[PDB]
Amino acid sequence: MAKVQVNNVVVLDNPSPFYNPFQFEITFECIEDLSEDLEWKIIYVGSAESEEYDQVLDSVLVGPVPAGRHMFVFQADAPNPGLIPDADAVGVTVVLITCTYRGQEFIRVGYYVNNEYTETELRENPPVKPDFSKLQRNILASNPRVTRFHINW
Amino acid sequence: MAKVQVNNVVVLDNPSPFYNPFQFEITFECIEDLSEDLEWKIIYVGSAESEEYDQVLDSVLVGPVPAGRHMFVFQADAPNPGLIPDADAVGVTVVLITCTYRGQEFIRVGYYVNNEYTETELRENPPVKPDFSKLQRNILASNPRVTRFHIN
Amino acid sequence: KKKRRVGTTVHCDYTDPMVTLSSILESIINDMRDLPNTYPFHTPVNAKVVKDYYKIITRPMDLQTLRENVRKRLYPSREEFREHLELIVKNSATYNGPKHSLTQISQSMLDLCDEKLKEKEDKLARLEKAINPLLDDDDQVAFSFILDNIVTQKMMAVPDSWPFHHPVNKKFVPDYYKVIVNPMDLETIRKNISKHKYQSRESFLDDVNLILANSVKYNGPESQYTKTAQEIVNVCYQTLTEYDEHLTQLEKDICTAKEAALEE
Repeated sequence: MAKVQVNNVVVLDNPSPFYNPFQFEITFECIEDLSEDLEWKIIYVGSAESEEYDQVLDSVLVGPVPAGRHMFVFQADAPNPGLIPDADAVGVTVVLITCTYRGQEFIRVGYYVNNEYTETELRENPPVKPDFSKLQRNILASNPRVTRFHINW
Repeated sequence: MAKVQVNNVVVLDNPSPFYNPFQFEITFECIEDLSEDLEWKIIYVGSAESEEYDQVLDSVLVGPVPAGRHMFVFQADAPNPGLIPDADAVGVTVVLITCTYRGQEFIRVGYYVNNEYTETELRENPPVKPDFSKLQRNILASNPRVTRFHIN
Repeated sequence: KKKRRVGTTVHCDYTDPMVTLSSILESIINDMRDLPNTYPFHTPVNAKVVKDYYKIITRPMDLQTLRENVRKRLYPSREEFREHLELIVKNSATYNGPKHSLTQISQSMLDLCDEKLKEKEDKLARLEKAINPLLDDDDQVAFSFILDNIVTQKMMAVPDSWPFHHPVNKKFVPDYYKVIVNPMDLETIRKNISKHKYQSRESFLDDVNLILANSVKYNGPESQYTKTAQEIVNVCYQTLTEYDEHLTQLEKDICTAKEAALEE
């Protein structure tokens, strides 16, 4: 009896300087009007191996909202390098936009993320301590990865 | 309904380097003596994106022009490579020939033009900045878009 | 002024020379697999050894898929092939880095190949002509130039048309591709035009109409997108109508040209 649909995501300002805040142009649809109920979260799963090392970058409480179609941008600051581990800094990582409806997550939106040095000389011989300033976030828009799980509206 | 029909355009110059001027042998006929005179124009279309990048290249004021057949030869110095958007540079665009009378523009003859490098090099890996000295303009062996503006 | 329509009046419909080239390319691939340290690229990249490679590479390419793409006969000319060779250099330059050893050694695996082409000029040119004959026909480039403007400048320029710029995403819209069986849309059109698919309006229009048709099929007649789609399609019709007299001439010439390279 599924109430809300995400229709599209659009990755914005990509690629960019590692520090810029993420931007996603989310597009969703909903059949009945709505009570103060949705819940969008951007996660930085920047540690391929362990979930004790991922930050939620921002929380947004969508609702109340009329029936029909809604598009909106989701601004959110960039993952805090401090809580990001060394060897784990210059490669692919993961972004998530999730959305929740009354306690329930019902749609996970994955994005593999490639953090590289943009500069010509450094990418050859990456320094021991990661210099995020010099880094560069190529989000792989081309190939989003989407999980949509049944809940009970 | 017109006063001056254009009977032939001939390119007498191409294929050519990009810096070389154009040369056209218009061969028009005019069915009535004209008190004023016709202004011909050559308009190069920089970026087919917008008409804020295209440029006039010359202007010749053929007259006072009676009736009869009228063959002339129009020259125009090539466009300034400085004001041609980095993108719309290599490849294909338009060249306009335009006759205006009594200050009314009455004909737009617009040719397709193909700017391409020749030695299969800067061709194969097209350089960041377009390089014009080694760039060849070829005017196309097809039709031109004639737009006879219907007021005179 | 005449009645001047959207539709055209022009209707052409009509040792295989590809196999001489198909061959030559394989004889060109032989040389690549026979060169200092070129094995890394010899096969589809190990998904298991190079663990995250297929996430940093959208379009992968390797001398094997290259063999099999020739035998599947994808490459109509020297050029189409060469480009996929560029793709190797490109692909590696991303994962391994530009100035890096590997990126610099695939460079030759292309440098010998385009220094191979310069010695085989006289019959390559000869061959690919008796393949897609409207090759260096001026009316075809003209025509396509127009079509591509009509898109970028007119179609693509329609208030809320962005959801027709790009393909519908299968992973986002599960059952779009269940209803729509012949997806079309603006980016795809341009590909064709660069690939030079359209030689009259019929072909082109057919692709174009789908934009409105598929949307009726999936969003419905009175839906929002249909109306934007209604729009796109019209800007297009109007412009064809405008250009009818002009296009009609090109279409025809495209035709003679073809019929001509045919019995001669």
